[PDB]
Amino acid sequence: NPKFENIAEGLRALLARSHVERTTDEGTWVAGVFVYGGSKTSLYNLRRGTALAIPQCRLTPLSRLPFGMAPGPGPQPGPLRESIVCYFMVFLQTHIFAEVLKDAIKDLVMTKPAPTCNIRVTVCSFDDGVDLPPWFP
Amino acid sequence: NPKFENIAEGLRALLARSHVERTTDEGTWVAGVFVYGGSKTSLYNLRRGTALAIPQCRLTPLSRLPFGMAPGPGPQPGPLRESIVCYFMVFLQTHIFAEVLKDAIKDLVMTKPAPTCNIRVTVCSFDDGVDLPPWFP
Amino acid sequence: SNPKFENIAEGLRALLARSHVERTTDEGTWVAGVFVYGGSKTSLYNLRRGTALAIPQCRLTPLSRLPFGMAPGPGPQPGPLRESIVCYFMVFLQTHIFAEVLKDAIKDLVMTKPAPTCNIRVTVCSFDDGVDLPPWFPPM
Amino acid sequence: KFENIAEGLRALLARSHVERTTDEGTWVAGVFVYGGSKTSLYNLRRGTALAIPQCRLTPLSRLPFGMAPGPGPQPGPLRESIVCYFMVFLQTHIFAEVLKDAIKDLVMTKPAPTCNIRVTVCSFDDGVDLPPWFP
Amino acid sequence: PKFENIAEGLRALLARSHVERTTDEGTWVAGVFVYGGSKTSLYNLRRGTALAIPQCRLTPLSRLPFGMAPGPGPQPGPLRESIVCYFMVFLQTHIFAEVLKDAIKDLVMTKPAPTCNIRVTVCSFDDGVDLPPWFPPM
Amino acid sequence: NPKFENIAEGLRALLARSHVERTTDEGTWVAGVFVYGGSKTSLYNLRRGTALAIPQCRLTPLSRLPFGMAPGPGPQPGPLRESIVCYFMVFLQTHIFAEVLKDAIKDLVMTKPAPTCNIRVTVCSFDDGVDLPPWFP
Repeated sequence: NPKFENIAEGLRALLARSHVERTTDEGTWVAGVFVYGGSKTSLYNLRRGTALAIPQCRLTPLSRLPFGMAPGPGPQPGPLRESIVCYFMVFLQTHIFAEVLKDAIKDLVMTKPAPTCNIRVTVCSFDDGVDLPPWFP
Repeated sequence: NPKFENIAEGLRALLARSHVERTTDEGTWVAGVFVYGGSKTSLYNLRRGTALAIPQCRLTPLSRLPFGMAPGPGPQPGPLRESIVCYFMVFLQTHIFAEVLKDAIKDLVMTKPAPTCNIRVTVCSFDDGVDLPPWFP
Repeated sequence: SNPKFENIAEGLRALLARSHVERTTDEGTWVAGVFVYGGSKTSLYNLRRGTALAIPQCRLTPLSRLPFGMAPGPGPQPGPLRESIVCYFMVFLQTHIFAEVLKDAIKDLVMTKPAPTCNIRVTVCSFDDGVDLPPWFPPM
Repeated sequence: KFENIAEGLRALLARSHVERTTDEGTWVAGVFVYGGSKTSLYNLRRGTALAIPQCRLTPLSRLPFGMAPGPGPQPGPLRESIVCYFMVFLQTHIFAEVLKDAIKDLVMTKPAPTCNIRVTVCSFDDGVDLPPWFP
Repeated sequence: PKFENIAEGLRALLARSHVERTTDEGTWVAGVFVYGGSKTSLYNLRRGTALAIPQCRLTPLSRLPFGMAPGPGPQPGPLRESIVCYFMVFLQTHIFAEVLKDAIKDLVMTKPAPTCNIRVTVCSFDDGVDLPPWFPPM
Repeated sequence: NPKFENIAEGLRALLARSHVERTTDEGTWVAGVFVYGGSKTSLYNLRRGTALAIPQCRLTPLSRLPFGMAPGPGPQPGPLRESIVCYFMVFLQTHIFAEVLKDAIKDLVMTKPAPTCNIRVTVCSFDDGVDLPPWFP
């Protein structure tokens, strides 16, 4: 139940502003939504909420982002150094639904208190798709 | 670490075939390379590889991939259901180097024994960039 | 009366209203349909009860089971009679164009719903020589 | 009676040289078979399976009513008749036409209720994704 | 028995297309790759093919490895063997390989499972296959 | 048993002369390399060596070849008669790699003593592909 379900319905309502295909005949994972920032807890609930709102997506677990640039060129962190900023990924079978989900998430968090309103999202596109392992039950 | 530097040397030779811009003044994380499959340890080895070869990039830790589709109608895996297939993400400031690193990684692993040769990779693009935090700590 | 059914019926009605196409002919012939399958047994049945309520101009099979398709590779294949637990039902319609409209409606409707309802598939079908469903007179 | 029908059909199918399967493996066509009696459709079903390993069959089920003979009232969409049917899935339209003819040609040589069986070809715009068998 | 029945099937079908089966050169430049079905049905088809076509050469049955595992996980070894069998037919002409493939596909099509599950593809050898010369042993 | 490993490396180095794809997205087995002659043992080690060099290929087991043409007027062999000459087949996904592997095997055995130098190889192509049985572990 909530916070997950309330986030779930929140998104469902926004996703409904658009009429767009969520799936393709190909079945390939060519689109995605990269969601990061806020706090671990705020990302956690948004994630769970997203799973309930969109059965046709696939989600990474939570994980942590590396650092970015300086300035002061002295020096940059290793490419391996990890911040405390968390993220997760949404795989989608269409680009257009991925925009709708981006907007949905951006519109939904901007009405929330911190840290949830500090959550950032962008569409990502995968040149060759991502071949998620098939499920055989 | 033998196995890491042999990898880094592999990648370097290959990346050397193509001297493309790796950085921009903007410093923006707009491109990436999405690496997955193989085994957990070979993947980790490749991630450590890339770290030493390419100081201009940033890397996530390993995490898990969800499942893709179930064949046929009827039951599909949850969005949150997680496989044992691992992935990591490489952030890059330019799209052309993302293309080059994908080509390098693919050309490198295909000549290697399994399971390393079963690693997959695709460029990815971030519509509005990824604001990785600034480093200092 | 049966919320789960009337909810579904209201869903379809809302969507069908997007396109007020001819649903019947003077001919009265069943030349088209909609083939609805997958999901779960209970979700599919629920969709069938809702479709009944929304569209008095159609006729519905009960649920039954689908056979298996192809086995991958050059090995043994399922018998033509082998039955899976995947269910289906068919909708008979007197026009091809309302069949198209109804397929879009079912599809648009279930894609917003939770699993397993969202895993229901549908396709228009059409019958080269019509289907001569039997005439009905109250028995009773 | 299963094994006389099977051959009844193979002999007619043998008149035609048409592909039964594709590389896609998709189920894009069917033959919709109904009427007669339950038993007459049941034997023909069992028979079709023996004749054609490349097809897939629904079990027997019941058909709903059509239109009222007059005014009416009209039947509900749900009311079920005692008339039976089954579906044959096929990977090619052309085979479906050939199997339709074979079935029509075979039953018209039998006594009632078998000669009252009806069949038409049906085409699925998008295919029917029958579940894969591993098992 | 089951062999001569197959042989007659192939015979009747090949007669459709009266193509050159042999060459002056006597080189083995084409094939027909027959697999699937069951081991016993495949074997029957091989014995029948031998009886119908004296101008061809046949391997014994042997097994096929697996192809691809789906997804990005573990794959089967190059050496891993399945229970699917195959055999190969060597032919001296590419056009008879096409026709024999057509005949084999047309024949199994009509047959019960598992025979109807046998697949077949033409194949082409770029440099031929130098099958050894035969002389009757002592 | 290290006999395998040295042939493995023998091939890996020759294959490296050419950068070509070993796999396609279709994943269809449309190319092959047909290897025969020498001796059963010479073929056996080359086979094992081949598997080690090319994790992307698939190998039939060893088997034996039928005979070809009679010399001169004499009676022909029956289509069934088996010789003592052995063979094996290499399934590949691309024609171009098949060529590469054919040259590599030819180049590798031409340097060895008999009977290994008597091993013969030709590329083959499969009009319709070979539907190898998929693998579910």
